[PDB]
Amino acid sequence: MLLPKRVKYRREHRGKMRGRAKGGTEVHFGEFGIQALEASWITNRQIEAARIAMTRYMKRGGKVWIKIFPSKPYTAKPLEVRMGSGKGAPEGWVAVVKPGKVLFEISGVSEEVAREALRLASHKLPIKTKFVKRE
Amino acid sequence: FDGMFTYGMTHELNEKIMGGRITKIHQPYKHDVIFHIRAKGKNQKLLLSAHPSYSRVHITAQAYENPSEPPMFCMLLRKHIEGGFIEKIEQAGLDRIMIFHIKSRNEIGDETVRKLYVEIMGRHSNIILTDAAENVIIDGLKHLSPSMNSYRTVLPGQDYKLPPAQDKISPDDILRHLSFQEGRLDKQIVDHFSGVSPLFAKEAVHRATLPKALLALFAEVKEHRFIPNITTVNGKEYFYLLELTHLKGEARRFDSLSELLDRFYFGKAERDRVKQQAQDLERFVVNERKKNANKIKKLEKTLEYSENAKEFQLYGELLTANLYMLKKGDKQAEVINYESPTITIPLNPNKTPSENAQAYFTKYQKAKNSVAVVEEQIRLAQEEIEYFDQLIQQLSSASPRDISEIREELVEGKYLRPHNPVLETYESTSGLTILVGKNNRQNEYLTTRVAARDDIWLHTKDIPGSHVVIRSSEPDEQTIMEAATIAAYFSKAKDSSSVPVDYTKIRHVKKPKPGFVTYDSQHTVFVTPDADTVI
RNA sequence: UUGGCACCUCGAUGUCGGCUCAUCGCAUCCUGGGGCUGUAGUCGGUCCCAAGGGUUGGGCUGUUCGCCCAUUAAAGCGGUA
RNA sequence: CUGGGGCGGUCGCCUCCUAAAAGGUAACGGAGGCGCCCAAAGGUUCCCUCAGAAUGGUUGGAAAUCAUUCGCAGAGUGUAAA
RNA sequence: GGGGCCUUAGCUCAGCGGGAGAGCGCCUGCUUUGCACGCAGGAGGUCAGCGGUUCGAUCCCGCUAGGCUCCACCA
Repeated sequence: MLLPKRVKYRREHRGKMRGRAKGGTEVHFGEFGIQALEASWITNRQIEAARIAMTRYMKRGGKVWIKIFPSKPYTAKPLEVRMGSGKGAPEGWVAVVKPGKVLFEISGVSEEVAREALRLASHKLPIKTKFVKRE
Repeated sequence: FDGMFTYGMTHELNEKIMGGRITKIHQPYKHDVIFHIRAKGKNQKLLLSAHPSYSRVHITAQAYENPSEPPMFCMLLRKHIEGGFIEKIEQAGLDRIMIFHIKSRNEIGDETVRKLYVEIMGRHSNIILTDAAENVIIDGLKHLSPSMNSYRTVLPGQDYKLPPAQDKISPDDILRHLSFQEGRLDKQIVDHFSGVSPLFAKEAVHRATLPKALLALFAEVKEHRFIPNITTVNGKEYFYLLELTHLKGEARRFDSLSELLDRFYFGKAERDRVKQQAQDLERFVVNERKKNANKIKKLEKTLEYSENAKEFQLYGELLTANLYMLKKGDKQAEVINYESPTITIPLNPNKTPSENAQAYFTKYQKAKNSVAVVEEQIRLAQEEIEYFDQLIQQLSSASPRDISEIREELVEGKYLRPHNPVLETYESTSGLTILVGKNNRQNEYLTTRVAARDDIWLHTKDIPGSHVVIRSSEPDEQTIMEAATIAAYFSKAKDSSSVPVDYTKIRHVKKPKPGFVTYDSQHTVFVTPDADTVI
């Protein structure tokens, strides 16, 4: 469960997703990447689920260069409650996206292994993506 | 056990120490109270204890200690007792309550008098400041809340009580009321007199009618000469005030109780930790040795029964051979061992000749694997047995540093749990120096860390001992004979001469596993010995 | 179902459960017909096509639900204020 | 006041973000502060300038003080924020 | 229904990544005019389970499980 250990404000305004990825849209710390075609709000539990998936398919698989960090928190009020009475309480964390953004690079392991590992990684996920590699 | 010894002490210190304003009180050690008193108008020392082994009032040797952090116990002492005058040094009759009439021209000027009963009871004694006018405890040591059956309690609010004393005579005399044919008599001394311990009792039984000897040896106590000794008789160290009654051992004459118990016991006291450990480990190497010897003969006992493999294995081979005269639906067979017995086997109808042949091979390899597993288990077990015997081989020569060293060896064996301390050496009778491999690890340090290769080495040939080396000294006739001799009389076979130690170049000295080393390519030298040359 | 909004109804929309009458759906409870099986058979398990018909009687509790006894081939799950 | 009421919470003032680059803009939105303080913490004249880091070196010590170069600036600016 | 605490020795519990331990209790021998013992020890262990963590986990992470404990308005 990726975390920021320290925060300024426990809470935020929620945010939006328009446009496209500023940077990190291409594999250059690793060899064989995966990138977005969409965007959403994402959990460290999900990304580490993919981690364990790929690293068990590969069993130590190479090296990654993860591109992201779940900086954003989100709240979740208690249950069967009405509106108002102040903002809800912080619940977990969130990792945000823009399309064209790369999430995981890979290196040290064969391209075909990469393809299938990231297949099993991708099928976890709510989004549409594709494989990439370095220029 | 009772207070004739204690009352002699009481009188011989009452002669001395009366006339004392209590000056200082010192205790870091848990139950060793150091006092200074203005006794005989002198700043005069004293030691006290009620430790569950140690209790004595001791015009002592060099005192140990000054805490600068005394217990709140000692602060109650400095509160009530310090500045206290010794009116008198009295016995509560004869049982071991040594009364101390503590007057005090205290910080006021009032003459606050109290008792300080010390129930000197050896192991479980109790120094008790009993407020005399009220007979109330104001600070005590041993509890019995009365959470269970017995009688009295510490608490400094608890009113003081005397534990129930017993029908002691406090002295032919036996013939009037009793009989000395009552039975075994030392137990009955214990039952019946206040001149008691079971040992002091039986020694009195040997001091041999008898009650004249009793009251006249008390008259010797009244002479108050009693040249003390510690009779080391079979290690029993009877600290006994006239020279030994009986059992005829030693007599270590301490002219002073000052040195009698402290410098002896304190000399023992560290060693008494060493002997706690040594005797725990005595009982425990005894255990683990006999323990696993039992469990492994038990392994063998359970083992001998079943093989159930090659029977039906060879017949599975037979059916594989005669795999063209078979039905799946038979029990019996017809057989030749290429030998020709014609066994008619069981063959399990509704199951094929193949199926039952390879099932015979299955049970074959199965019993094979089970028994081979159990036999490598038992091989581990036998190497473990002689590993106990090897541990013991070294242990019979082990010193207390080797006790700790083998406690480390058994952390290594996983069996125990408690810095360069390699090994030691001795003066050979031939004016040389022989390195004494005194343990497994001490042998590693004396041979594998210290000694040189192609040297003269030696180990006790099947005797419980330690190893030795004339390291980088090619042991000649004299040197090799002297080294083999030191081994031959340092082993547990020290009575057996001709200890045939194999010596040669240490280059061939094997090493393995772990602790599995050997001295091979070596010619044996049979030796006997004396002892004191080693030093 | 538990819930959120406060949108019709406060110049009135009777609210639980039960009886009688029911009746629509079917992700089927039994019965029809299938394929898979780690389905020997017999019983089974899984999934599919299938709503034509059918899907008990009582003790406890106001109850519902649930429990219990004995059945049945089975004693379904929802809607309709 | 109240996303029915009730409990609870708040009720006035100030700083910020929400606030959509003039300004303004609500919610039982998000966050912090006040019911003061200095008679020198003022007015004026004159003066020089930091925060930390490195080096070195008593007690000095990781850390007092210290020279030492680095050093718009990391400190200070009575007080929250800006 | 939700929140908080907790599962380690037969009992009570600490330990809180690189060695599973204190005491109560059972067993072993010491010995004890308080029958009180104490002594030394010894055995006695799924650190509740699963998963991840790490080079390795009682310990770090998440989940589940339970046990406890606190709090849960009007039709």
